[PDB]
Amino acid sequence: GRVIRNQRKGAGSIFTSHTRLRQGAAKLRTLDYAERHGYIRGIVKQIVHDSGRGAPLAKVVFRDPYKYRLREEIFIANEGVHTGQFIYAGKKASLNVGNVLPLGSVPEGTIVSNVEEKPGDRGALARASGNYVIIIGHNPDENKTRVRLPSGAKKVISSDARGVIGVIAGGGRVDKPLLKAGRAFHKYRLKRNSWPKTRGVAMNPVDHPHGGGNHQHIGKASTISRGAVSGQKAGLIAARRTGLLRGSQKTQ
Amino acid sequence: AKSKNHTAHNQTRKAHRNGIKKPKTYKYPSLKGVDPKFRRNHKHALHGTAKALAAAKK
Amino acid sequence: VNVPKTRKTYCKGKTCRKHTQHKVTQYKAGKASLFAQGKRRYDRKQSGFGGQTKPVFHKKAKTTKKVVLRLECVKCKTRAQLTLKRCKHFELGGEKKQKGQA
RNA sequence: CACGGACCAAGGAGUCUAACGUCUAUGCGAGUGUUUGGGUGUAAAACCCAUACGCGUAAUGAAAGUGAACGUAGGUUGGGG
RNA sequence: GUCGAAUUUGGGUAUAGGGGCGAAAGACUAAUCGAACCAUCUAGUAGCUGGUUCCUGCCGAAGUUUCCCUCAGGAUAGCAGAAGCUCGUAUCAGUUUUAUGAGGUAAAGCGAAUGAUUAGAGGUUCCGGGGUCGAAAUGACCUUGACCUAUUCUCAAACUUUAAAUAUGUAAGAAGUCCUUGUUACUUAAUUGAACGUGGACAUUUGAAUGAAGAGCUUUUAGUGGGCCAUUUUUGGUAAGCAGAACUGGCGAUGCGGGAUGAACCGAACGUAGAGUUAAGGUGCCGGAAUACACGCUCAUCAGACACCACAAAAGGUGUUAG
RNA sequence: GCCCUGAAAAUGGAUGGCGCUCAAGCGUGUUACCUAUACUCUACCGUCAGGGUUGAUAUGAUGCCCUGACGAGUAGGCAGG
RNA sequence: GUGAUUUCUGCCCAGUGCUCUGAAUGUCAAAGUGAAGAAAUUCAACCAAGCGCGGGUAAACGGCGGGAGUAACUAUGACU
RNA sequence: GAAGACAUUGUCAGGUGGGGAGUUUGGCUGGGGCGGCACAUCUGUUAAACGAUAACGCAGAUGUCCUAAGGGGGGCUCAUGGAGAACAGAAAUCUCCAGUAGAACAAAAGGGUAAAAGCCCCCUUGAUUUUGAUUUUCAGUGUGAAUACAAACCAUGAAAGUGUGGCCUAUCGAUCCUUUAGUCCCUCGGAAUUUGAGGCUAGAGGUGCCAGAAAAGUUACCACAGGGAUAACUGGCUUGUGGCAGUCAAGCGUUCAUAGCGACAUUGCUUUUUGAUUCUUCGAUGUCGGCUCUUCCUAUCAUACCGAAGCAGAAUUCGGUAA
RNA sequence: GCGGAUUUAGCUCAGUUGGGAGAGCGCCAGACUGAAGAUCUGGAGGUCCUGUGUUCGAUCCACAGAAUUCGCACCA
RNA sequence: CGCGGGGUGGAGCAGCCCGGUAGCUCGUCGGGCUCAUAACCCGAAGGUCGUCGGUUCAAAUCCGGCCCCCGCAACCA
RNA sequence: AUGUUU
Ligand SMILES: [K+]
Ligand SMILES: [K+]
Ligand SMILES: [K+]
Ligand SMILES: [K+]
Ligand SMILES: [K+]
Ligand SMILES: [K+]
Ligand SMILES: [K+]
Ligand SMILES: [K+]
Ligand SMILES: [K+]
Ligand SMILES: [Mg+2]
Ligand SMILES: [Mg+2]
Ligand SMILES: [Mg+2]
Ligand SMILES: [Mg+2]
Ligand SMILES: [Mg+2]
Ligand SMILES: [Mg+2]
Ligand SMILES: [Mg+2]
Ligand SMILES: [Mg+2]
Ligand SMILES: [Mg+2]
Ligand SMILES: [Mg+2]
Ligand SMILES: [Mg+2]
Ligand SMILES: [Mg+2]
Ligand SMILES: [Mg+2]
Ligand SMILES: [Mg+2]
Ligand SMILES: [Mg+2]
Ligand SMILES: [Mg+2]
Ligand SMILES: [Mg+2]
Ligand SMILES: [Mg+2]
Ligand SMILES: [Mg+2]
Ligand SMILES: [Mg+2]
Ligand SMILES: [Mg+2]
Ligand SMILES: [Mg+2]
Ligand SMILES: [Mg+2]
Ligand SMILES: [Mg+2]
Ligand SMILES: [Mg+2]
Ligand SMILES: [Mg+2]
Ligand SMILES: [Mg+2]
Ligand SMILES: [Mg+2]
Ligand SMILES: [Mg+2]
Ligand SMILES: [Mg+2]
Ligand SMILES: [Mg+2]
Ligand SMILES: [Mg+2]
Ligand SMILES: [Mg+2]
Ligand SMILES: [Mg+2]
Ligand SMILES: [Mg+2]
Ligand SMILES: [Mg+2]
Ligand SMILES: [Mg+2]
Ligand SMILES: [Mg+2]
Ligand SMILES: [Mg+2]
Ligand SMILES: [Mg+2]
Ligand SMILES: [Mg+2]
Ligand SMILES: [Mg+2]
Ligand SMILES: [Mg+2]
Ligand SMILES: [Mg+2]
Ligand SMILES: [Mg+2]
Ligand SMILES: [Mg+2]
Ligand SMILES: [Mg+2]
Ligand SMILES: [Mg+2]
Ligand SMILES: [Mg+2]
Ligand SMILES: [Mg+2]
Ligand SMILES: [Mg+2]
Ligand SMILES: [Zn+2]
Repeated sequence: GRVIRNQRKGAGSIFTSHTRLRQGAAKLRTLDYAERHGYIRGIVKQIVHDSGRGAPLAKVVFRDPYKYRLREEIFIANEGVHTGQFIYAGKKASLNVGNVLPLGSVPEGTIVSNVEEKPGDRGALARASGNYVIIIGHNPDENKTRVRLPSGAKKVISSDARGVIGVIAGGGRVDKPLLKAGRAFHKYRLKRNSWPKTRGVAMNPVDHPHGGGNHQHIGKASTISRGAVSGQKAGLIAARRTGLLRGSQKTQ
Repeated sequence: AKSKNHTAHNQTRKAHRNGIKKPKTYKYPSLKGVDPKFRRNHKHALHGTAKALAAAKK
Repeated sequence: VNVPKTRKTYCKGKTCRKHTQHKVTQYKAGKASLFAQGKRRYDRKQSGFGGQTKPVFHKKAKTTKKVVLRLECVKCKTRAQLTLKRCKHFELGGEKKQKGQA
């Protein structure tokens, strides 16, 4: 009879992200004339830790092409990017790790990061530590690039969308056991109030669909329809299948 | 909780307080259930007897 | 039960007013019409919000219905209705009983 | 060996209203109701009043409708006076 | 318990009631939490609990019928009051008698039907047949069985020929009886009959007894719709101060005398007094009233001592008494 | 028949108590006696009923008076205060 | 959901769920269409999703047999 | 830049929707629940010889079945037994005799029935129409069922007659709505015609909780009004059960009924068993056991003194006065 | 104790409409095999769970009892 | 109540979508082959189309009822 | 294609 925890998360009162210590939004440069037609050279000034983020950020300073001043940008650092390195961003920049290129300008098999979904959105895909997008081909007519995303999905993107050459730094991070509730605590202290998690089966019926019973048990199928409503969508939402995954992925 | 089911106790006393009344016999009782053929002819016989007894006053 | 057709019985057609032959059929209710005032009122009452606004009977106990014979006079066409006692198997056809047979 | 009550004072519970049944009193009586309102006034009183309206004088039928004396407004039996 | 990090804590800040918040106890959300607090709707509804305020006088119940989503409630009828009304040569009655019915209980019956049921005796060998012979048949037997016949012992709420007692219907007159003859479309073969009449006759007992603060009639309303007890009939139960019926009388609703005491038993029902007599019960003393009279019985190292009723049995005793 | 055996329960206790033994016990019979709000008579109160009396000084005719009977009461009704 | 590590997580997709399929597919609303009628209206065809049909899924909910005989003493039954 | 008359948005429509809202989730009842139906009914009995009459009393039955198993008429006589006839015997079919019904009549039971109410045959639709009266249940309402007529039309029989369903006693259903039949009647209210709708009369679709709501659980988180009308303790009645004790004496005891036992029976006591009941307590009598402590009972284990023995002693057993 | 159930040749069972008791696995006999097992052919096999009762008969239309089980047996 | 679909030898079945005419496989019975079974071969048996009624020179097939099963949809006495 | 044992 009560509003459940996943429903309460949407109001965003105590469930907002803890963004005080963060360096700023990690974005490519605004897609401007210089990047649309040639390239622009910036310099990496700092590689810095971002709170709540696994991958380090790179503060890259470009010259303002229209006003005498510097424009600092917060990139997600690719592995191998170092301070004092010249980053080149644009249609005519070279195929070097850390450079920002349009997806059409890179050969098939190129590994890019912080890939734009649409040209100019300043980076949407393969931003987490160790992740990357693989160019698997181009369609020059109806100019598009087919790419492989970290999740294994194949996506067709505009050939004008940009990506950063290389793989997001900080990879292998999830290979270390946290080993400690305290370490999970400090991990989520800088991300959001989503931890620790009480099992719904350990609650009362008023609190959760799984609550109640003289033994802890779901009672009904945990696979919940996609057409279910808020307060019902606890468990395995719209599960195509359950049980231990046995066999191969990448269906056709 | 179960209760009493039935008794005629005190019923005769109640009925005899105002007494069992004989049903007030009348002369000329009603002809309600009487044979309608007999009644149909009785009406005509009575109308004729009334006319005759009226005319008999000369 | 087995009820025969052709029913020589009384007719009230104001022309026969006497025993005539009657074709026997079984009464079938007939489709509930819209525009019957009860149906109109019920639809108006069910419209909008409020849910079910009249009872819906559930506690069924009868296992039979009373068959009604429609007796139609073969000459004047006037119809009469006769109710039979409750029965589980009602046939209008023939196949009369035979005695002494196998 | 059921419940309330330690004690005392004061307060403390079938009321009023709309519409009605029976009975009774009163007025008038096939009629009755002046008081919506008007006139008037010694001014929320008392007094006076037209047209209406209500109920009654007719019932019955779903309705269209029809609508109450054979007679000394009947005969018989009882009936106070 | 823990005590250097999932640590403790101040202040600021955010989340607000079917909402929040929850390392999850339905926990916490200002002593309030399985839905906070405040005000209003709201004097919410209650078939449920409690209370319901002066006197006297007269009358005076019900716990039963039917129906209900009814079983702690209501409607309905009944019981009760009040108002009376029409009459009063008069009507009737928790009663008897006479006459005439009806009943299938008590009893009774089973050498009477049905059903139970004890035993012996005659037959049936076609007895059910076996055994045994019979070379074999039932042919002889023996025999067990059955049937049949005449008997015999015992039985029945759902057996019965018979059949009470109590209880119960009707009648015992003037709205009657008798005589004559008018109506009718009914009925008859038919003025045949049926019904209703006209006219005529019969008042001392007008057709048993007893009684009759009269009889009849109407309206309208209260409370009640938990009952319980005693004798007798009676069902279930080992039984019950159990549970359920019948008739009556009671208690409830009722004091009074008696049963010490006690709702119901006995007696008797009640204005205020006086006198007398009693009821039931008592009369050694408590305690009013004979330590009366008379014939017996009893001696108990647990005597006995008034019904309801407050307990005792089978079996025994040269105790004692009488047969 | 009476008495005894049969006959064992928990606080100390009950023919009501005391006590009673040719009883003050048991069975039976006869009288006398005691006493209820009952019965009988009388008085008074009230209720009901039936009557008398508007013939005057006479003011209580719902009055005055005569006669008989009756009187329990919860819930409840009505009446007079 | 389970609950360090270690070792291991067997069988079942019949049921209830969840999910994937889609004009070859039955049913299926309003609108729209056709017919009949003077019209209200009636009837018919068509009719999306859903369901049904076909598949997957248990580290989804869950579930995971009975009787008899039988071995150089009895007993027990590898066995049928 | 992307996208594009598609999204989106608005309205309606179908699906999905315990996420949420509102509500419901019978009654009787030897407490309630489970069980059952004693809830609407029928037979016999209880039931106490008019009628009425209760229990979760007893033995059963009903929600159907039948175009004949209804109606009329005719002819015949059933169960059973005996005696006979090739196959053919206990059972086939044929024949006679006896045969009060010991058969049959749809079903439960009871009643009823013999030229029939049974069996067979013939003809039929009275299982029809109209609207009244009446009986049972009863408030003298309804419903169901039934009775006797009236007014028609029919059936059957030679006819008298009989027939308004089943030989009788059970076999069933309001308002509103729908639907059908009938009357071709009334209304659609400014006036008409035709559709449509609404009326009047009679049925059908149903309420079995059967005088007739439309209805799933859980609460060990619980709440309120109450209830000793009602359970879980004591107490009270009872004592089946439990426990204890008698009487008789077939037997055991090598003999021998009773030293000690004791069958088949039978009489009791007790209330430290458990039931049965529901009288007290639900505005509350603190609900196991133990610990502690006092007292009481005796149906006595020991101790005292004794009687008996299948008591030689010893030990033991039975019993008495004894708590 | 309440509500269900099912009882049939040695074992598992089909039954049966008012007939008449059958099929497998067993068993016996006979085949085939050198022989055994396997396999084939046959045959017997019950007084139908019990008594009584309706019956022309009727385990079967039917009445009560048993046996073996299941489920329920709760609030204190 | 509506709309659809289906019922065929013992079993599953094709047959139907405009009569020329009831078949396929297994199972069952016999023979052959084999040293003996299986497969296989040759035979033989098994239905007149769930049940009625109707159209049609002659209907499993058309047409409408009835029964049974399934799927979806519907629900004021 | 199947054909156990001594
Ligand atoms: K957790
Ligand atoms: K749960
Ligand atoms: K509505
Ligand atoms: K499954
Ligand atoms: K599944
Ligand atoms: K929901
Ligand atoms: K609830
Ligand atoms: K006892
Ligand atoms: K209590
Ligand atoms: Mg986790
Ligand atoms: Mg918990
Ligand atoms: Mg929930
Ligand atoms: Mg759920
Ligand atoms: Mg738990
Ligand atoms: Mg009562
Ligand atoms: Mg709507
Ligand atoms: Mg007391
Ligand atoms: Mg109280
Ligand atoms: Mg107090
Ligand atoms: Mg005061
Ligand atoms: Mg909890
Ligand atoms: Mg108030
Ligand atoms: Mg009195
Ligand atoms: Mg009702
Ligand atoms: Mg009360
Ligand atoms: Mg009798
Ligand atoms: Mg007798
Ligand atoms: Mg009451
Ligand atoms: Mg009282
Ligand atoms: Mg008294
Ligand atoms: Mg006494
Ligand atoms: Mg003295
Ligand atoms: Mg004696
Ligand atoms: Mg004694
Ligand atoms: Mg004395
Ligand atoms: Mg004496
Ligand atoms: Mg006196
Ligand atoms: Mg007077
Ligand atoms: Mg008085
Ligand atoms: Mg573990
Ligand atoms: Mg449509
Ligand atoms: Mg679709
Ligand atoms: Mg809900
Ligand atoms: Mg109840
Ligand atoms: Mg009687
Ligand atoms: Mg005859
Ligand atoms: Mg009836
Ligand atoms: Mg007639
Ligand atoms: Mg009859
Ligand atoms: Mg009806
Ligand atoms: Mg209508
Ligand atoms: Mg108009
Ligand atoms: Mg009722
Ligand atoms: Mg009590
Ligand atoms: Mg005993
Ligand atoms: Mg009682
Ligand atoms: Mg206390
Ligand atoms: Mg105390
Ligand atoms: Mg002793
Ligand atoms: Mg060897
Ligand atoms: Zn006609």
